[PDB]
Amino acid sequence: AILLPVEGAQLSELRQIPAEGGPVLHMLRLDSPQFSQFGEIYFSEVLPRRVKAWKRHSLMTQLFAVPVGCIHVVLYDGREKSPTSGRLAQVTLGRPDNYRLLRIPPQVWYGFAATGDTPALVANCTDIPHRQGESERAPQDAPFIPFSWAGADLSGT
Amino acid sequence: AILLPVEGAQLSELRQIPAEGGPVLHMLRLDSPQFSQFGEIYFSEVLPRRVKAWKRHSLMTQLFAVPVGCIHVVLYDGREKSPTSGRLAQVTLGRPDNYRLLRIPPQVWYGFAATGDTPALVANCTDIPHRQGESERAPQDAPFIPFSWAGADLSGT
Repeated sequence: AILLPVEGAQLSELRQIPAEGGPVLHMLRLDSPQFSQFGEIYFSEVLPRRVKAWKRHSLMTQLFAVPVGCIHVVLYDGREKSPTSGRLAQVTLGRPDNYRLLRIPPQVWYGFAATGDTPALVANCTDIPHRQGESERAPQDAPFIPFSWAGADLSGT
Repeated sequence: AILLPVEGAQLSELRQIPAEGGPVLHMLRLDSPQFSQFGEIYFSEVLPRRVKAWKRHSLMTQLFAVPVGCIHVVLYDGREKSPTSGRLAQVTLGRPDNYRLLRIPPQVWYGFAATGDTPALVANCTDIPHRQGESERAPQDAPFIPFSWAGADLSGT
């Protein structure tokens, strides 16, 4: 796994198995080094050039895969006691050259947007299920999160 | 959950949460009545009008969701001692009116194909991870499995 400029954030390879009719795309196994605990599996559709930002969880860890389309993810370390406090991590997720698993640790702000001209499908396998009050949001232009979505290049070009 | 003409095969509702940028699509939680055990989560892309058939597992149970596109699934009960031995179950999976979770029990043959003119993305959350020798295949035209994919209407119309 590749470490990112935000402490605890990791990027790992996901296998695409070629097959007639279309490929098989891995995500996570019980024995995967990246697997910890099963909480929930859900999907998030992101229409092209649309932004979903910003989110933060108190305890939950995210495991993102993007089997359809392409997204730009931005991570912001708001953890006061983190050795990478105040830093950003920017990652591109999607086929065919960026099909990886992104680990987002708790208390790290995240946002993402679909690039190009077709929708993205983000899959998330979380370690705990969704529960009221365990997560926090901020407007996508929150001035305390040092990244401008309005300024982002979502052309995918 | 809706029972199907093949014993043990079930169909359950999956929530689509509306949201700006695109909806959130549920699949499975730890407390879901349909959850048993976490083995693996993978995806299968099916190009339009393409068929992936036939498969059978000795112990494994399948939990299919189709968050992108649309597929036609056919189930065939080859279990000699099943009260629905020899029967077929046909199901349509996909948004927006057929976004459900399909449970395929072990030792039931399955096949599926993408309808329409855009690809499908099938998600599968299995109770055990993939392992050599635990599954079996048959050509998509196997004459012992009483369904003709060649004759199927995959227009999606």
